[PDB]
Amino acid sequence: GSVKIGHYILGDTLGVGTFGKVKVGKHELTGHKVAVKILNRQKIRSLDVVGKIRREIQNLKLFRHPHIIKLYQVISTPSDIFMVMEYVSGGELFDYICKNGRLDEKESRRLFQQILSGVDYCHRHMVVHRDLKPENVLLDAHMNAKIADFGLSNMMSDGEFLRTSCGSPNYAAPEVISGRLYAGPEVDIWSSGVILYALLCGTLPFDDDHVPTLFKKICDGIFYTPQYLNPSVISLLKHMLQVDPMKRASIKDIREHEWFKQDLPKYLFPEIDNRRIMNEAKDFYLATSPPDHHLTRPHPERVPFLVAETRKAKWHLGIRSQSRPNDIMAEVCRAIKQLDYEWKVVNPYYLRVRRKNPVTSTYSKMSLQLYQVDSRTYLLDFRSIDDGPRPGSHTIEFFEMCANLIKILAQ
Amino acid sequence: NNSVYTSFMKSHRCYDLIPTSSKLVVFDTSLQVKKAFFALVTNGVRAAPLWDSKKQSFVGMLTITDFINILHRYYKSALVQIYELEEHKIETWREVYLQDSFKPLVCISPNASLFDAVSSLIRNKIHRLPVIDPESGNTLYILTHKRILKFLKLFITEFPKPEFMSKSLEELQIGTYANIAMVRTTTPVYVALGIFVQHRVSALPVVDEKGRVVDIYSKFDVINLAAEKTYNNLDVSVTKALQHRSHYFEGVLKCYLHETLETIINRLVEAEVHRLVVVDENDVVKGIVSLSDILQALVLT
Amino acid sequence: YAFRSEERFKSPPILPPHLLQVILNKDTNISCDPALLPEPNHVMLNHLYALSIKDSVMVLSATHRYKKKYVTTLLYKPI
Ligand SMILES: Nc1ncnc2c1ncn2[C@@H]1O[C@H](COP(=O)(O)O)[C@@H](O)[C@H]1O
Ligand SMILES: Nc1ncnc2c1ncn2[C@@H]1O[C@H](COP(=O)(O)O)[C@@H](O)[C@H]1O
Ligand SMILES: Nc1ncnc2c1ncn2[C@@H]1O[C@H](COP(=O)(O)O)[C@@H](O)[C@H]1O
Repeated sequence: GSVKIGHYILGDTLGVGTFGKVKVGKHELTGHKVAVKILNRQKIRSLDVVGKIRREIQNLKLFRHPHIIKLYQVISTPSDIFMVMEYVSGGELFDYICKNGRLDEKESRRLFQQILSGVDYCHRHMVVHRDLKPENVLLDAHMNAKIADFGLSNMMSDGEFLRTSCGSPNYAAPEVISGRLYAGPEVDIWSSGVILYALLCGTLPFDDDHVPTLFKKICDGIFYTPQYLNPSVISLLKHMLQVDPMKRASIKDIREHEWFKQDLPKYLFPEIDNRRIMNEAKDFYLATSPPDHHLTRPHPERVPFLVAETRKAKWHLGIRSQSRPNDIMAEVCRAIKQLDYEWKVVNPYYLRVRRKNPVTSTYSKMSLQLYQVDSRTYLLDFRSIDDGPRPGSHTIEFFEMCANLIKILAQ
Repeated sequence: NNSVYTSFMKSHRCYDLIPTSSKLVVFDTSLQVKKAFFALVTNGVRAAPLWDSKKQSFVGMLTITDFINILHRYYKSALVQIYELEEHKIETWREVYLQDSFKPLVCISPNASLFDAVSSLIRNKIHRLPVIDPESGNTLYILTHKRILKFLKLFITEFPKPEFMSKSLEELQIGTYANIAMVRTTTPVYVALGIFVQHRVSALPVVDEKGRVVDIYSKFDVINLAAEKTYNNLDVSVTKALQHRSHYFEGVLKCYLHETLETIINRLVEAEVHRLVVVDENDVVKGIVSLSDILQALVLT
Repeated sequence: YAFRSEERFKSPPILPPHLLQVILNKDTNISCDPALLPEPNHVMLNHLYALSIKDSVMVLSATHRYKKKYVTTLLYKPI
């Protein structure tokens, strides 16, 4: 016989993929073409992630984007898990670049815009596609852009960062190659930068035959710039590929850039009605950074403080100079000094404490992680929680809970 | 006349009113009043929700009005005493404030309609209505008469518009012309607070010998005394107190009786003030139209 | 150019740069409502920000998020 999932019969294999190999489906009746990713249960049972796979399928499910490979349905069985996806011909962009040599402006601009909207879509949905390669992005019949493999992707959490580092050497951000904590939008921006570079020079901006010298090249923001293009794409790339994650460009920064604006359709970014729209998103909803500039009318309630001004020194959290293990121990004694109890998770410097409300039956938790600021000093972080009528406040209870703990740690 | 503005408020929750990202400070009832008021000018906010550590709940609100009351209440002379205020504490002052009258904190769920909010503002006669999520119990944003008017004109559409607003102010009889609480330019800032405590008015337009409006002293203007730490001297003129911003403001926002209601609301949400003083050719006082008047001219009409 | 590379296990983890950027020390425009702040990064949201206590009152704050909104709640509590 022949293997088939639902009305889709399997067939010729497309590739190896991240986990399982992918093959082409064909509708028994109509004959439509889809791409199914075959992940063998036996192969995914060996490695142990019981939440990573759950959230993966969860995220790609809701996603609908022209440049994001759209997950249709997921068919399951004790043998292996399947995912049917939109099939497109023209292979990976890596095959397109190499075969076509070096793309020009009028072209690269088109494609880069497309890909950047897909990742913007992802980031807006609180997910980060960590491994972004021209080898991971396909092209349809019309030679558009399609982001493909979400395997290495992860879902972003509030107040949470991402430890793990994975993937090939070249597209990995200067921070993830150094195995440091990241938010995840920036690691895509850097990964998108090196993609924009390959779409121009045909060669990777950071490439070496052996590591870490590739990482050493990546950590250093120096990279070859061909006479090939104008200085605008360079100002973009250098600000995008910046070694400092704080000095890097955000998804907003690229949108505002000049070279990125030219010949860019409206559909990609979901945005007299232009001035009227200002007010809808203007000073009313959010605060604008200081605009050297024309004098503007300050809000009446903001002037009296201001007219009399022209200090404010607010810190991070409790920060001492003691040793890593010698610190937490001097802390936990105070954590147990009160009624509050502590169950510490994986890291010895990471603790999760929670206590019952003294007035009511409510209970608020939190998270304390000990970081290292430099050679001579360490820092303790305080983070709130979540769970899923009341005479008390979850936000305030968090403060009082911390304040009481901090009181004993200081005086 | 209620076909549109009245329905609109019932069809939109206070949620849409809340800024994307805002800032709010809350004081403990155990905190000293002196430190509290200074915190108000440093953070920019004119209102803070009062939190009780023992009751573990929100007992009430703290506005500039409080600073006005306690200033007029305990005062001896500009030069003789910095005494009463310093030691006094938030809960201790609430005790002598509630000694006369008992009025618990009012609040509205962010899921409640905008019509419920505008009701709680007129019914309770209050400018600060905190929105608190009943599920979490956390105060989100402090609703304001200004915040609503802005939201109203900005969000409301073009279509149902053509009829009632066009009618002029003089003919609509909106706002109080009967007794106007005002201060001279030479009147001490103390007696200004004395009028602020007697009448629940939120501002006192200043006048010269001719009765013309050369400036305005708002309940918010007095917080500057705490900002500049000049609150010790209450013997100064309101003109002397408003002399700090005198090099900044354009003039006194106002309107005319024969002007359309429409033209008034626009100029009002754009200037982002709480009221306008209607006048004549001589710029002499006629009456006062505040946001409370406009809001009360909507809910029923 | 394959394959997939390594990770760093040296502990304690180094303090991420994002957290050191506080929205309360940033300065907004001059014309906006004073109670307004820019849209905060989702990573720094649940974290607590304590102000140096130069006063006998401990003042600490954090930026908590609503369903679509964000709020920075500052609390002044004496020692
Ligand atoms: N929502 C409220 N809860 C408790 N007290 C309030 C509230 N609103 C106003 N007040 C009191 O009224 C004064 C503020 O008035 P106003 O400036 O008009 O909002 C202060 O003295 C407060 O104690
Ligand atoms: N300076 C004033 N003198 C007399 N009445 C006033 C004055 N300002 C406002 N009002 C009235 O008080 C209400 C507005 O109060 P408020 O929202 O606190 O400014 C309206 O009904 C006005 O008619
Ligand atoms: N009708 C007005 N004309 C001129 N300035 C005003 C007027 N109303 C309010 N202000 C200013 O705005 C502040 C008071 O705002 P509010 O608490 O909303 O009435 C003060 O700094 C006043 O100087």
